[PDB]
Amino acid sequence: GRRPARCYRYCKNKPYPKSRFCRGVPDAKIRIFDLGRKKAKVDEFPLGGHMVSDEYEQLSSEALEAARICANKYMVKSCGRDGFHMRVRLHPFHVIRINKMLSCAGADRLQTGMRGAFGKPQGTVARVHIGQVIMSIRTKLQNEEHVIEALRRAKFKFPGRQKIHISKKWGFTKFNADEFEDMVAKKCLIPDGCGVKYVPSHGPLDKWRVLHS
Amino acid sequence: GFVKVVKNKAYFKRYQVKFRRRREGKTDYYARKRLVIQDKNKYNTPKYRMIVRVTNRDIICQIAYARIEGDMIVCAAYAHELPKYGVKVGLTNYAAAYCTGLLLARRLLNRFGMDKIYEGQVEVTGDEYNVESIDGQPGAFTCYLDAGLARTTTGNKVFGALKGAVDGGLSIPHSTKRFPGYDSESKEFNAEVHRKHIMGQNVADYMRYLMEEDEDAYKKQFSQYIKNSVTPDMMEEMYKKAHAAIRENPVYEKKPKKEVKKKRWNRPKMSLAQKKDRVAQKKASFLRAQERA
Amino acid sequence: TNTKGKRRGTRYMFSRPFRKHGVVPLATYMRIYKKGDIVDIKGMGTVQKGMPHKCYHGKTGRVYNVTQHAVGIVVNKQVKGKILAKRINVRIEHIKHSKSRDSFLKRVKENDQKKKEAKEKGTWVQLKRQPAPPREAHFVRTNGKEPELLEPIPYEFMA
Amino acid sequence: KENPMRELRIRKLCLNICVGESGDRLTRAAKVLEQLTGQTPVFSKARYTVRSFGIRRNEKIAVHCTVRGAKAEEILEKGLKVREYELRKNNFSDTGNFGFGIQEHIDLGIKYDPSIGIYGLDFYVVLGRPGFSIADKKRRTGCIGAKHRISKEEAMRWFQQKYDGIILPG
RNA sequence: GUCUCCGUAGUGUAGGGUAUCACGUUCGCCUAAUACGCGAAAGGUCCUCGGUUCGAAACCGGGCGGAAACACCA
RNA sequence: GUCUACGGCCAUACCACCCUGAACGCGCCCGAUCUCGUCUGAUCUCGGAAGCUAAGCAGGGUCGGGCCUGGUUAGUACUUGGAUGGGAGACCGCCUGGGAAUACCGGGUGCUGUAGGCUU
RNA sequence: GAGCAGAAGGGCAAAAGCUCGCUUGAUCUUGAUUUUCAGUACGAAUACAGACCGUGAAAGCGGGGCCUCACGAUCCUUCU
RNA sequence: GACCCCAGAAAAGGUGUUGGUUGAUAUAGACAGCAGGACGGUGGCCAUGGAAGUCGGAAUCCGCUAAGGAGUGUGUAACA
RNA sequence: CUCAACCUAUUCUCAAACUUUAAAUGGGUAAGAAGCCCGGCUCGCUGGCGUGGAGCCGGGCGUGGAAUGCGAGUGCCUAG
RNA sequence: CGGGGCGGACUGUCCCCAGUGCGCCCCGGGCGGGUCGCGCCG
Ligand SMILES: [K+]
Ligand SMILES: [K+]
Ligand SMILES: [K+]
Ligand SMILES: [K+]
Ligand SMILES: [K+]
Ligand SMILES: [Mg+2]
Ligand SMILES: [Mg+2]
Ligand SMILES: [Mg+2]
Ligand SMILES: [Mg+2]
Ligand SMILES: [Mg+2]
Ligand SMILES: [Mg+2]
Ligand SMILES: [Mg+2]
Repeated sequence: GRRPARCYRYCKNKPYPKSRFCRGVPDAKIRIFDLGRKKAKVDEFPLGGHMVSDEYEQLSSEALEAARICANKYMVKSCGRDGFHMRVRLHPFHVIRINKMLSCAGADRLQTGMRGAFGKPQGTVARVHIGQVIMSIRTKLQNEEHVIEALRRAKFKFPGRQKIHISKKWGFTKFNADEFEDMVAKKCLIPDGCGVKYVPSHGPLDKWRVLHS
Repeated sequence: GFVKVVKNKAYFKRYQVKFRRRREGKTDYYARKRLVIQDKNKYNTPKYRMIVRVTNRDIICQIAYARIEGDMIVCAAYAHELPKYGVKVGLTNYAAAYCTGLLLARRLLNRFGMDKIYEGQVEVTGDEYNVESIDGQPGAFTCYLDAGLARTTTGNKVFGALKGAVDGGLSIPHSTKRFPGYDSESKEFNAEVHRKHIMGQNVADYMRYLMEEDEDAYKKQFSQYIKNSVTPDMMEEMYKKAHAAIRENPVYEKKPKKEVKKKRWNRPKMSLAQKKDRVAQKKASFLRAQERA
Repeated sequence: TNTKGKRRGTRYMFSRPFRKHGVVPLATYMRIYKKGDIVDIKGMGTVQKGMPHKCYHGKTGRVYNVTQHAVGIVVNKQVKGKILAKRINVRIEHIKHSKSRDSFLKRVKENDQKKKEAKEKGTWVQLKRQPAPPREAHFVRTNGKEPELLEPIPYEFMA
Repeated sequence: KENPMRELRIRKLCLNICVGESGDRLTRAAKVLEQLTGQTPVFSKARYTVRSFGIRRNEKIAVHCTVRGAKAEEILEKGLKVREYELRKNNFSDTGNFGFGIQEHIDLGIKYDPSIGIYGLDFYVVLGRPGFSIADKKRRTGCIGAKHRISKEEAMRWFQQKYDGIILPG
């Protein structure tokens, strides 16, 4: 009973989040945003590939769910189930509305036409900008061709134009890959979970001496 | 750690400190606004107020008016200059509060040149007195009492300072409800036990009271009264002579003192280079201690 | 369709600035407002008495009447195609002296004194302020350094 | 070695008795505090209505008194004598102040009266150093400062030294 | 689609200060036995969530179900 | 060089912990006859001057948090006006002017008015 | 991060919140002004001025409710 | 195919052609063609009814080596 | 030993009815002779004061106190 | 890019171990702006 995605492709309205004013919103189709070995440390998956949108548009929660599954199946096939970690980086926080008309042979039955036309919550979409990252995959450095192909397949589930980009950052961190190792060597970066903690050279020295001890 | 830290980073980022003198617990800005602010249609006419502050060991009486750059004090009187005439012991009491309030009144009137007019109530009686301006003469000085944070119950020493000033010649609006002679149940001002408080007879009775029950307790309480022999029977005459001496010479002279060196007693603020050197040394010492193992 | 409430749409305008709530500073009460001086109408929200209406916030007028707590201000309001001088009573919390008139009075005092000094010593000096003139000719020295050659950088994709 | 202004001492003893409901029980409990303290007790109303406890809001539920000075010290020794000068370490608090409870008021001092009940009572002594009053003061009030604060360990020494008390591991 | 009403012992129902009645269930009597009859006992988030209140089955906002009344003129 | 009383601006002043404090001062402190308030002289009010700077307070310290102010972010984001510019559109580029904010990296950590003291 | 009667927003800490004490400025009057606006009215509101008071030691504050809503012409009737 | 508004088109494709980016191989002879080799443990283990390299689950090694994957596909019930 | 809750330092993504910070465009006022500076007089308002404020009366100051452009002010009647 | 002599203050190298700043004077090198500045060249 869902409308074609072309009806809600463009960011035509102001953001309409689920809040105390917008009640009765059905849950989004996508509930999981990280897959693969999420517990892998930062050094395990140095290579990171992104899907980047070229279009300012809206992506439905169903499309994000479809592309997440499509990329997951191929990575599991090509890199094993523990050889990657995917992060969907768009959350469907914008609610789209439908002004539902009775699909019967009669406007006499209180179709009401365009009177009181403000619609009811019908779904949730994610608003994406040009240059924004839709999906991210981190894995080992020999799986680059599998990351590109997996992201290429997931592009077919999306309305507009998307670009595949191999980032120069190390994994999911915000630090460059070529400066990553020596920054850990000089303890500017400390690993935790799947990310790193930047340690600035300020604050109490007591935290400086727990490092170097 | 099992409970959210209330004073986290976000708590200090949104924290709005109060006014400095509000944080110090010295100024009630709710009362100050109603005391210092002049009507806009009176323009730069000063609004005077009698500041009375009773300290553990001193009484401070000041007359000031507000200006944007800060309060301007036109005359001040202290209870520590009371020993210049008569009363040298038993300061910061009700009798000394009357004396310093009277001294402030006489000193201010002397500076303005209005001593002969507005003598005030020379003969000390506790009854209500209010000075009236004399026609053809400059008007009586009008000011208002600034009690501060003191609890203004009946018998407060700030009203003793007010009584001394109004008897000195200053026109301060007031009532007798807060004088020691006021009776709560009968709603009657005795005006005679108030005069006894002004003359320190309550203290004088206490000295002769303690003499008859416990001698050493009397010596503990009135130890400095024993020095120079201030006895209960001479207290009223001591205060009368003090009042008369205040009337005769209220002018204040200051002790000169310039034969002082620049001795600095506070540690100066450390420079940026010293702070970094200290961090560098502490870093080096920690590493060096590690190589000892 | 919009309501006609006196404070509709004043959610942010009459709100206090960040970390500046609480007691009103008392220098704002000690300011002296004569007749004929120029004041800006702010309209702080801590004091609800004598508040200006929302159409006078950010407007500047001339004081014509002084009372115990407020002033009478003649301030221009534009209603459709007519500008008419409204007279409003505003408590001194919501107004402050306009520095546009203060700076010009300083300039007049400089101008009148500068004219006096010029007559006393003799020669002529410029009083009017001129618009920023075109730049005069000048020499720019290389100092034995060749100016650095700039080049547009190649494009590569940020993130 | 220690400054005399750092000596620990009893600020107040804060006796409290809580009964279920307002009535003759509360009034007789008030007399129990009055005889022990020689001091008029004050009743405390219930903040909220709780059906489980059968209390209604603004209803007098408990009677309490605060005792200071030598009177407090004499009441404390009677109560400690009931507990045989044995306090559990959990009873001492992080703020530096401890409390104990007595099941029967009759045993210490007061003879049982047929009119008077069998009520027990609650002790909570507050320990302080000189200068703790600066927080209570109206003018120029201030916090006491870290070194001047009393720790749970310091209170435990004070009991162990003043009353030859025993702090059982409980 | 619009508007209105109702959710309370197992059943059918009454009713802002500790929940009623009948039937039903359990136990004991009478009877050779069952039924009837007699003497006792037990049974109820008052549909759900939030709010007002000292206190909500109650009062108000919602959400789940059920029952109604409308949808005409070409 | 400091303090007290009253302040102005109201964190460069706040918060946490540590160190130091000579002299006046401010305090802590002692007491409850009187004044006045308490369930309690704890607070408030009053009368004092044995003791103490432990605390308040002042100064200093912390690769301190915060705050203030710079750099970067960045001529980036956004934007006035223009085109018979591009593109199916979504949007984007250019011309003409204006031009931010995080993260990240530095510096600073109360100034001052009136009156009155101490400091050889 | 509570509360301030209620919708929401603003405002507020020795406050504007809570508890006590005393009270009736929720009183008698004339004008001016703001809001809607035609710059008409009503309603509501602001600053004054003249009385008579309340409270507080006093400065002051108060002519209803912290502010933004809570209301009604001619004719007729009724009361003072 | 052919000119603002404007009067019709998208995703997705092309070994048509043109330009560009990045990477790789090559006289120690690339690329494409034609012509030889493409083995032993080992019909490797666990799945079995046959699964021998090719229906599947894991491992991915050794020697001859110039080179052979304990296997890319066709095929066989399995072989071949 | 593990999974929860909780706390701490991080991390992804958001707001028409959120916000520390915060543009561009925009709104008000000022850019003098009704101004400035000297004296003096009046007041029942204000008042420690020859105070404060306002008004009034004389006198002297023109380099006419940004650019650009333009002749302005004012009344009655009035259609659509 | 720094040299000499006196007061504080810091470091877990404390045998006169090591290091930092400030207050006065004596020097050393470089840079910018005014200078009747003074000469030479265009
Ligand atoms: K609207
Ligand atoms: K509306
Ligand atoms: K009106
Ligand atoms: K009055
Ligand atoms: K009538
Ligand atoms: Mg269809
Ligand atoms: Mg829309
Ligand atoms: Mg007060
Ligand atoms: Mg009001
Ligand atoms: Mg810092
Ligand atoms: Mg531009
Ligand atoms: Mg009046």
